[PDB]
Amino acid sequence: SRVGKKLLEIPSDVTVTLNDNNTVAVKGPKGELTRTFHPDMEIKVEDNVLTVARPSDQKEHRALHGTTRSLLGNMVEGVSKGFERGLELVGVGYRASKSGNKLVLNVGYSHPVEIVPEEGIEIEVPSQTKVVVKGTDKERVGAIAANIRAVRSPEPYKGKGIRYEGEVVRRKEGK
Amino acid sequence: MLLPKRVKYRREHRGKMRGRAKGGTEVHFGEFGIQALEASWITNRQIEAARIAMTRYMKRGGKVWIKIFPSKPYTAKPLEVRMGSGKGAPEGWVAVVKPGKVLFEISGVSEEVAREALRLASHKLPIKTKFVKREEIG
Amino acid sequence: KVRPSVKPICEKCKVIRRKGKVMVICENPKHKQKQG
Amino acid sequence: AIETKKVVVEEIASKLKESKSTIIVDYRGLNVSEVTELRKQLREANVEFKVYKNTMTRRAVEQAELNGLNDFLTGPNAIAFSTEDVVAPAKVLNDFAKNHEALEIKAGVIEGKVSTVEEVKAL
RNA sequence: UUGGCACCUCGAUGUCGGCUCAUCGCAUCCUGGGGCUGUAGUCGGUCCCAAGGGUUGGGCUGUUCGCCCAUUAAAGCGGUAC
RNA sequence: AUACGUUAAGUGGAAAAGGAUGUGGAGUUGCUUAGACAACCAGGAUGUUGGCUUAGAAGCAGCCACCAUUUAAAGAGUGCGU
RNA sequence: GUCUUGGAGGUAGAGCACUGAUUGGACUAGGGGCCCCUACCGGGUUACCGAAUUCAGUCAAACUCCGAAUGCCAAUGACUU
Ligand SMILES: [Mg+2]
Ligand SMILES: [Mg+2]
Ligand SMILES: [Mg+2]
Ligand SMILES: [Mg+2]
Ligand SMILES: [Mg+2]
Ligand SMILES: [Mg+2]
Ligand SMILES: [Mg+2]
Ligand SMILES: [Mg+2]
Ligand SMILES: [Mg+2]
Ligand SMILES: [Zn+2]
Repeated sequence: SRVGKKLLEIPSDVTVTLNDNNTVAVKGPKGELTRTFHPDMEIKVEDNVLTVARPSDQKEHRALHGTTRSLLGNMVEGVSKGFERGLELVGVGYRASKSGNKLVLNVGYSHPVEIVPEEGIEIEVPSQTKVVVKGTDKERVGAIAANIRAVRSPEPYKGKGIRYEGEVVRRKEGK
Repeated sequence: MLLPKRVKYRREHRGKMRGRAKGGTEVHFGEFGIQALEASWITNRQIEAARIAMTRYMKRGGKVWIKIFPSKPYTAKPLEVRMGSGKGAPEGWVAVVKPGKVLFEISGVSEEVAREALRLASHKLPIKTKFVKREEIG
Repeated sequence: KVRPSVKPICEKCKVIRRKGKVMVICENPKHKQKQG
Repeated sequence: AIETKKVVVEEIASKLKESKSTIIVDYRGLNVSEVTELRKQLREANVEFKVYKNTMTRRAVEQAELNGLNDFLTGPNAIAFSTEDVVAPAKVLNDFAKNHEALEIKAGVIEGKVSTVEEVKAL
């Protein structure tokens, strides 16, 4: 069918304030988000009514009319409750640990490795072999999790290193 | 290897190759066939190569019909020699093909399998082709 | 894997365009190929 | 949509004879479980359990031109057809009890069908 | 490269090897970064980006070629009137 | 300058076999509110792995045209496989 | 020079009537090979070679039953030079 036509509701706590130049922001029970959008692309909001008005049908218009809606849904969802993603740490003795606000890890490397986050993204190590990112912006926590995972990608012959919270990895064999 | 059993002359002009084909532009010995689109020569061995490939791909249920046949010979001088003093020696055999000709015809298998076989044979010929099937109205 | 003639191999390969180039991605990494 | 009318009027003759009928939840149904249920039919009521499963709710809303104005809450919902062509479910009610209380496919949304205007509390 | 043609030069455009001095291309020999692997690891194979710098001493032959000895991270291929 | 179309590559301002959900026209044509294609919930067997050979080959050692019934479909196996 | 009219000639193209080349069917005594038994008869085949012959289908600078446009040679009139 078409994603640029699904209407977005607005929970009571969500107080979105439309502003000119498509510079709309949002306020909710977990903080603040804001993004400016394409100028000609039309957006108007009524209570629980997100009118993604599309101009004349073109290529770029057919693209933005969906992308803007998707991002708006993501934004309201985040400011409602935010997102997160776990990180598996398989290892054979690898293990992580918190420190102050930053995060350190001890993979088989010859020295500790550390990662520090920015604001709005809290890292948490519930178990010393499991990590969970957490924050409001979906793409931002995605980026942080990607940075972390990029330290030690999983290994084919034996699942080893960081790993997204549940995903199939290929598996060859040596002899 | 196709070649005549005896010829009148052994050396012979090359001649021009303009204009559409005289005749033989309609498949009538089968169901499908490839039709040329631009003039060229077809070497004695290109034909048999395409034929062997095509007949191997098929499950031998169908049959083939090599329409054209190399008759004109063409010469070539020895290597590293100046120009003049006698035409060269006959070398091989070709067959001119003006656009509109129908080179191969197949009959005895399904449509799509013949289409696949003909496509596979096309990649061995120096020209561009087109898949055409039997005119039902004649 | 790079070549001027890219086309699917398995049944679940796919064809896309990135930065004006033609690409093919699939699960089996051996199928991954890019034109030019 | 040629034979849609055909079968939606054909089911009239098969629905008008009996008094009671019955419905079954559609999904979460193993076809090993479906064939076990079919063989259970073959020993109890051969094919009388309507295993016709190629129908859109229009089937029942156009079979409802006479009576049975209840599929509106079952049509747009999991549906596995059946009927009780023989006398009132003094037997097939407990049959269905033992065949869907914990068996091949769940009971779930099942409410049976119309004997009279009623839907539930059959015996 | 081996050739084909004979457009300039016959009131003169002096050959091949070596020495001194170099410079450019990249279709990369080394070092830098990667994909796939019939990549366990250490070695590899193949392909992609990359021209910054580096890229040997002898024996035998007039020799370029070539073979051999001993090393090196490596002992690159070509143009500039070979 | 006027009017109507096309291209997003600096094509314009260099080349082919071949490859491609680029894009504009012209068509041909199937399915479809009796509801299409997605996506999500379901399932995908019975003398039946049947007369099978290599340990089950119980899905593909590979011979049966490894068929016919229970229906709603199940190919007694699409592929992954094992 | 142009308009009108009359000629000679076998190119482009076409075609298979002649001469060569050539594809696929029909049909073959003559059987070649298998054989039945063939020592020899006679017979299925002949995988015919089935030769022609026939049915369709493609080619030609030194093939032609056909055959232009142009060009060439004249005429008697006209209009220009
Ligand atoms: Mg003809
Ligand atoms: Mg290839
Ligand atoms: Mg001088
Ligand atoms: Mg390069
Ligand atoms: Mg020199
Ligand atoms: Mg030179
Ligand atoms: Mg350009
Ligand atoms: Mg001619
Ligand atoms: Mg002639
Ligand atoms: Zn693939």
